[PDB]
Amino acid sequence: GLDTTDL
Amino acid sequence: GLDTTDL
Amino acid sequence: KEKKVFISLVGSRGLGCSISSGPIQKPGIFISHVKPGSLSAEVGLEIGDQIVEVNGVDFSNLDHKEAVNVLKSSRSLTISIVAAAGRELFMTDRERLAEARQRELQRQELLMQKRLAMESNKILQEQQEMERQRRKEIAQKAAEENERYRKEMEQIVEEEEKF
Amino acid sequence: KEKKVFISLVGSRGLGCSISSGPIQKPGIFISHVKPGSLSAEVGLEIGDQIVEVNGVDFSNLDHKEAVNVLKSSRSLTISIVAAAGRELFMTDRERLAEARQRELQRQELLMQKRLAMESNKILQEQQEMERQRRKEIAQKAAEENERYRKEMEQIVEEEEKF
Repeated sequence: GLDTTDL
Repeated sequence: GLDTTDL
Repeated sequence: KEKKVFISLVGSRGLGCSISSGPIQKPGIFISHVKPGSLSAEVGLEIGDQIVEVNGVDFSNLDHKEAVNVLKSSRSLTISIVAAAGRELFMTDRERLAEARQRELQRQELLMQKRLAMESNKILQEQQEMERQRRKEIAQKAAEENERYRKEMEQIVEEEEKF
Repeated sequence: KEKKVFISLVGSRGLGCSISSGPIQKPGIFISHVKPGSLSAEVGLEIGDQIVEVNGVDFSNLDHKEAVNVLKSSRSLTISIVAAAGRELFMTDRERLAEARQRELQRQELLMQKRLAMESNKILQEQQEMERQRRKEIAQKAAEENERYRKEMEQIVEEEEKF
């Protein structure tokens, strides 16, 4: 998995 | 007719 | 072209044939009548035959009465003939015209056969020229399509060879 | 090839999208999620789009946390993207293999179509060569027959011209 942030 | 003789 | 014929034991009834002196256009001694079953018939003499010699006597320029004398001069007659030399002297006008018609018809039958055979072959050659040109055009179209198909496949192969 | 998009009045629920930092083989900031009906969806942002600039901040070599800060720094976001630049990062293995299969199948369909069209044209040309030679032979036969027919008719005409 990739480093992810929900905006 | 031609001159004729029967033989 | 002379034929020599032999009659033996000439009886009282005689040869069973008649001789006629030819006209001015066709001079000579000619057989004008032959009775069936006679001695002359049995030895093959025919109406129209020209007598040229009898028993060594030359029948050229011989007058009628002398030719008769020679032919009555012996019980054995050696008769030299040119067969059918005067046949037309004893033919009816209709028989001669029928013969001329038949000879012309035979030539005309062959001429017509060859004319139509020639015409059919002319048509056949024209048909071959048309069909060979049509099929030449079909072939060249297929050839140039295939040259393009090859280049189109080579272009796809270039895409195929991207890995 | 960059596109510039504008989002205004960012609320508390936010953009309705997610960003992911690309892996070592494909570095950058990429859109990884887009909620249907969100502001990001309404403006046309799509999973796989690469963000290259936001509000004048260059998104190259930018770390993840800083990219998040910029995207949360204003109620008006001007986002520059390269569309679909990282689409393969969010594709399943099966989706990527299905795409590769489809591209190969499209090339192979054309290759087979051209191969068979070429083969049919080869056969067609062979058929034309056979038929044109056969009809050439038919024509030459007819021609030489007619040359003989002419000479045969001329020979009969010679007989015709005897009067």
